[PDB]
Amino acid sequence: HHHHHLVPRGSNPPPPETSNPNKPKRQTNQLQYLLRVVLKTLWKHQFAWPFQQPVDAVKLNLPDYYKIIKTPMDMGTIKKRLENNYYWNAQECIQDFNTMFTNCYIYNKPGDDIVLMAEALEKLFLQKINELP
Ligand SMILES: CCN1C(=O)c2cccc3c(NS(=O)(=O)c4ccccc4)ccc1c23
Repeated sequence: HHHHHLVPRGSNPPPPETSNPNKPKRQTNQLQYLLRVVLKTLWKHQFAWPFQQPVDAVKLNLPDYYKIIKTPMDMGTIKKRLENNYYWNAQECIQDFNTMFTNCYIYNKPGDDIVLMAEALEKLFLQKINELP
């Protein structure tokens, strides 16, 4: 038989939502600090670029990524969410950050460049987090 299964093709899931009209939302002073200060200084770090958008498993040759990561999260998502006032409180935002890092530590091994980048960003996340309103 001449059906060799070269289609159908792989793909990336839909990225996380950055808007939801029926979700409860607020601006709080903690959440403004998260956008204005915390997110805007991890974002500038030179180890932040792999985290600035969702994992494109196809362009990046990580075809197991989404077999392994079932709750993906990334700083580009977190940034749009904040820009859209998507969170009800700071806990929800922070919990998105923990997820992004946790995912990184789950998919990869200690010593990997990407783990070094995440740890650097985490260490720093935590510092900026301590000085919250
Ligand atoms: C941060 C999310 N992420 C990974 O967990 C991961 C593992 C392996 C490669 C890459 C990756 N590929 S990359 O070419 O941009 C890159 C590879 C190694 C080190 C730094 C980036 C981007 C984002 C992630 C990974």
